Amino acid sequence: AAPTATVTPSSGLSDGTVVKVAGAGLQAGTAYWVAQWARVDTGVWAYNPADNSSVTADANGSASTSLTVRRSFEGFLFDGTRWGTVDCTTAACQVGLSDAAGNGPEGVAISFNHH
Ligand SMILES: C[C@]12CC[C@H]3[C@@H](CCC4=CC(=O)CC[C@@]43C)[C@@H]1CC[C@@H]2OC(=O)CCC(=O)O
Ligand SMILES: C[C@]12CC[C@H]3[C@@H](CCC4=CC(=O)CC[C@@]43C)[C@@H]1CC[C@@H]2OC(=O)CCC(=O)O
Repeated sequence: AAPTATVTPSSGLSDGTVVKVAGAGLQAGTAYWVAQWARVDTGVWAYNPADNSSVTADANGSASTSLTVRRSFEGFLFDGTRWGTVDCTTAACQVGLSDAAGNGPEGVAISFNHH
């Protein structure tokens, strides 16, 4: 089972929508942070610590939890440095699982309601 992550719903989201985040093929017994990310610049991503969460992969490398997404949020860099406001209406945002060393499967892109 290859490392993968699934997020649903992933489209038609609103600020406050709760999504299901699931991971498979992960490190058995490893704790994974669940967070919303955004590419704030080429090769630069910021996340939303204000609504982050954590989940530990089971003996089978599977995990699943919930996450509240935000249309816009105060983004922080990987090292905790404050970046600034991020608007997922335009910015490319995703939800991802990452362990303490920054490893984990590819994040899943998300989009918000346009109405
Ligand atoms: C940034 C990091 C991976 C992403 C982590 C971060 C700790 C805090 C954190 C909380 C979240 O909600 C998402 C993941 C994340 C933002 C980790 C601390 C070290 C780890 O990265 C590395 O081990 C390698 C660092 C590097 O390559 O310089
Ligand atoms: C931010 C990050 C690189 C970009 C990652 C992010 C985890 C979530 C994520 C999922 C993707 O599929 C796209 C990249 C990305 C958004 C990582 C968590 C730690 C890692 O970073 C660093 O270790 C050092 C900074 C860097 O690599 O530029």
